[PDB]
Amino acid sequence: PEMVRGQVFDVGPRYTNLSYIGEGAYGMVCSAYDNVNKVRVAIKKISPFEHQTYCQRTLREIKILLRFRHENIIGINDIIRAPTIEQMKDVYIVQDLMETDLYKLLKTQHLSNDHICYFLYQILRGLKYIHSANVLHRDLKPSNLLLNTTCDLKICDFGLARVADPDHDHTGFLTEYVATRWYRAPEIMLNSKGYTKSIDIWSVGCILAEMLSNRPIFPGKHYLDQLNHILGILGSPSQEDLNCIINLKARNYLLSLPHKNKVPWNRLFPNADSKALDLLDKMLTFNPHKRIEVEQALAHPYLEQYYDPSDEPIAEAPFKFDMELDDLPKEKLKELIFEETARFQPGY
Amino acid sequence: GMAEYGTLLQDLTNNITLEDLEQLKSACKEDIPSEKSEEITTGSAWFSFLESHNKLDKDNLSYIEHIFEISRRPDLLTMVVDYRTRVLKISEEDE
Repeated sequence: PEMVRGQVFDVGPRYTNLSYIGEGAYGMVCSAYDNVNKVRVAIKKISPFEHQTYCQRTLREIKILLRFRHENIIGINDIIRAPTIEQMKDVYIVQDLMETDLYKLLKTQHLSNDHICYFLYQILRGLKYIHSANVLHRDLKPSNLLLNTTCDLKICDFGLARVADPDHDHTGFLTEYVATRWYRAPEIMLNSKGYTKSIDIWSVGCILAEMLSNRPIFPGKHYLDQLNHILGILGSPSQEDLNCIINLKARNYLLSLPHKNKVPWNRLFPNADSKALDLLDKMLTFNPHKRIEVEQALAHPYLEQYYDPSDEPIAEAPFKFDMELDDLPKEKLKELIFEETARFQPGY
Repeated sequence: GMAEYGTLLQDLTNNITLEDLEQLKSACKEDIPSEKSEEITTGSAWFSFLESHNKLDKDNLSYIEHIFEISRRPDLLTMVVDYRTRVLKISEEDE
């Protein structure tokens, strides 16, 4: 079995000549030479089976990306794991190698307006497909936007994704994941349910702002600070918007705050295309019900050079989970993952 | 100090309904498994339960801040953040 940094990375003989990329909670990433396709690929080793929520994330990502097929969404090429369920402790997910991501790129250079336009269009083109499937990504941010060397963009990281369901209350699944504070829509912070596709549009507005200035628009350090950063730019919510907050305690809190005037976008973004700012204004609307949705954002004047429904695929049908995964014990999730991954086995 | 902390727990309990409390209790249950079998009926009983399990004291606010965040209670959270600010300012007298 191949080894890297003294860890088993058992992907041979198909995948060889390993190179360590990086490490996270419960998973290390290597690149590898694929001896069948004659190209280098990315492989993430995941070791989730002792944690219910990691099993949830792993199963959600596998199921979704196996069903989805779109130029602006990362695929799954292959999955390696042990031939018996008992011996399965790790799962290796093989994906197209991508040289960089938007977060790294923004650390590296200021973008031309033509590149900002193109990247925004690709984000929304991918999101159009996702939303056409009735799925919410829920974790859109620059590091989850992969890029190659020729500006082709693919959305990744579908571990937090859910079928849209405004009526169903929380389980703490999304909440216990907090590296995404800066891109979280206000209704997620203020209400426990009622979320729609508009949560993803908010995150895209945050990404657009970040491309304009090479810095996060709302970089709060904690919960209250995060809300203050938003309100310090959008201004105090209106009465109509206070009525989006079902949470009476949250609503009283917002009403207690000192008045803040809206900051004009062109003050904050003095070099931005004025059409880009008009779009940004509609994506970062406090009221999630009035917020622009994906097809309308694509149809906005800022994206007029690209908007092309004849070259924007959508999902054949809504995506569904057979059963809710959130209440299943980790052992049952392990069985489902074994089943989901069976079609990739040599002896299948 | 102890007085400001007493006032904080009073302020919080004053703003926690019994309905509110069942929510705060649920958010704690995975972290402190004995919670169910303890018969917590008041806000002040909840805070006592947290103190006895080393999750709260006058200088240890981060867990109730965590619970208030996940429970979406910025109104309670802001009383805690303001208490921290106050305590820090008081300390500027004796340096």
